Amino acid sequence: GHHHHHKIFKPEELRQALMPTLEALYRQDPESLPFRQPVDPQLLGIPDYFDIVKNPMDLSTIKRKLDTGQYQEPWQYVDDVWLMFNNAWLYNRKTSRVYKFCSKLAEVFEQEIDPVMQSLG
Ligand SMILES: COc1ccc(N2C(=O)CCC[C@H]2c2nc3cc(-c4c(C)noc4C)ccc3n2[C@@H]2CCN(S(C)(=O)=O)C2)cc1F
Repeated sequence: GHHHHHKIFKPEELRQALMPTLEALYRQDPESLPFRQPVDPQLLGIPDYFDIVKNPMDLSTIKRKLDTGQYQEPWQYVDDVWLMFNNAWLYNRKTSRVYKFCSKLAEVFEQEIDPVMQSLG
């Protein structure tokens, strides 16, 4: 998650600072592939997905929000990234490939976001 630590940012400043962290997620192949589009429960034959997951998130949604300047503060981007991870950890079993891939992306994200957040203050 995001955590407070003891500033209005322009959308282009956010995009510049944060986009590399998203790019690092997309670069993980094959780990990012299940996360690049919204989960489609009809194609996947999982009618209970939206019972468990009330607030879906994925990389395409995050990218669109960054691209269109929807995040006002870096913590909002960080929250959406963790939402995506937490949803995947919640729904899928720990034995599954997609859960393991989720964990791998979260490790990459933690490593990349930390120095960025320090900079942005
Ligand atoms: C590249 O990594 C994967 C590639 C394929 C798979 N899958 C299988 O191994 C078994 C067949 C179904 C497939 C698959 N499972 C997915 C699960 C999710 C998902 C996530 C994330 N959070 O909750 C759920 C449920 C998402 C996609 C899954 N897929 C494939 C991978 C890409 N597609 S698609 C065509 O819908 O974009 C479906 C799992 C993977 F982790």
